[PDB]
Formats: sequence, C-alpha cells, structure tokens
Amino acid sequence: GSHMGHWSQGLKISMQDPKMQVYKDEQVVVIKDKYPQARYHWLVLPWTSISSLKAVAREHLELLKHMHTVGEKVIVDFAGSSKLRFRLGYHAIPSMSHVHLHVISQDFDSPCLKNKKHWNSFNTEYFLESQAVIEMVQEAGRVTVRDGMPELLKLPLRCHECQQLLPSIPQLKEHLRKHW
DNA sequence: GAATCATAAC
Ligand SMILES: Nc1ncnc2c1ncn2[C@@H]1O[C@H](COP(=O)(O)O)[C@@H](O)[C@H]1O
Ligand SMILES: [K+]
Ligand code: NA
Ligand SMILES: [Zn+2]
Repeated sequence: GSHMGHWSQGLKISMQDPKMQVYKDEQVVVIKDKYPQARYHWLVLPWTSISSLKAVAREHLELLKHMHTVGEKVIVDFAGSSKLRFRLGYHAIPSMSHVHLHVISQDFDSPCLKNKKHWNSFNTEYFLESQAVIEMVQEAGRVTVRDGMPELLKLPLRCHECQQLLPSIPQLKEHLRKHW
C-alpha cells in the first residue's frame, strides 16, 4: 500500500479534520482520540512535522511546553467541573507517526480499553510524563528511553489507584468503578 | 465458555 495512506499516518489526516479538532492556535492542534482509553482523551499535535520524540531537540523545547499548557487549558475548558484527575504524557514507543501528547482522564472508563497492552501503555513507565520529557530535553538535549519498554506491556494488571492486582480486563473494569 | 495469547493483515 501507499505511504500516505498507511495506517501509521492516520493522525496526519485527523489533525486536519475540522470535525475532530477541538482547539487550534499558531503552533498546535488538539483532536479527540479516535479510540479513547477513558472518558476524556485528547491528543495535542504540533502543526510542524516531527516524526516522534526521537527527532526532538532543544529547538523544540518551547513547543513541548506549549503543547503541555494547551493540554491543561483543554482540560479546564472541557472538563473543569468534572472531579477527574488527568495525566499528560507520551508513549515511550508510539505506533502512530507525528509527535502527539496524550491528555487523558484517570477513570479509564472506556469500551476501547480492551487488553493488557492498552492498560500498561498508560500505567507503567511506558507512559512518559510530559513534564519528564520536557525536563529531559532541557537538561540532556534529547529524549532517550531505556531498553525493555515492550516487556512492560505484558505486566500483570494492577489498579493505578490502590495497587490491587486484577486477573483480567473485565475484572479490572469492574474494580475501577470503586474509584469513580 | 470466557478471556488471553501471539500472529497476521500481500
Ligand atoms: N485517525 C486517528 N485520529 C485520532 N486518533 C487516533 C487515530 N488513529 C489512532 N488514534 C489514536 O492515536 C493513539 C496512538 O497511540 P500511540 O502511537 O501509542 O501514541 C491511540 O490513542 C489511538 O487511539
Ligand atoms: K492464553
Ligand atoms: Na505498536
Ligand atoms: Zn483500585
């Protein structure tokens, strides 16, 4: 198949779709995550094309901080009255091209959370905190990630609120109800 | 049987 039409390039299309955009400025766009992993799940993307955190340098430091600020503004404007906790961050090994910041509520109440990979990609070191990535670019000048990230996606399910271990996705979903 | 697992998508 074509490069432009490959599944991995899908964010490049969505980020230009008015129906998916929730905020735009001179630097970034915010879209709804197409397969959200919680009640509120947005992606913040710069207009400028940066393939992934591997291509990030200090020239992009203001941009990463702006993406974070914009993420926090979307939370306030769209979910401020909700009592929800949010995290902002990056997958250590993304699947989709074009750097994108995840802005995600911590209920994890969603039909798109279907497997252990989904869970662990938001609930282990595989989810790099936005602030951590920002600080690493500032102090080290580039983003590095340790070996062994794929193995994290296979860890036993553990609740992010109370650390209880759960034997299955259905049982995890039932358990998470208690933390609403 | 329900759920998970790895694999496959030409
Ligand atoms: N066309 C699309 N528009 C918006 N979000 C998408 C699209 N395709 C995939 N996604 C989401 O993009 C994220 C890609 O994951 P990752 O590359 O691991 O950061 C996931 O949260 C997907 O649900
Ligand atoms: K199995
Ligand atoms: Na992947
Ligand atoms: Zn719990």
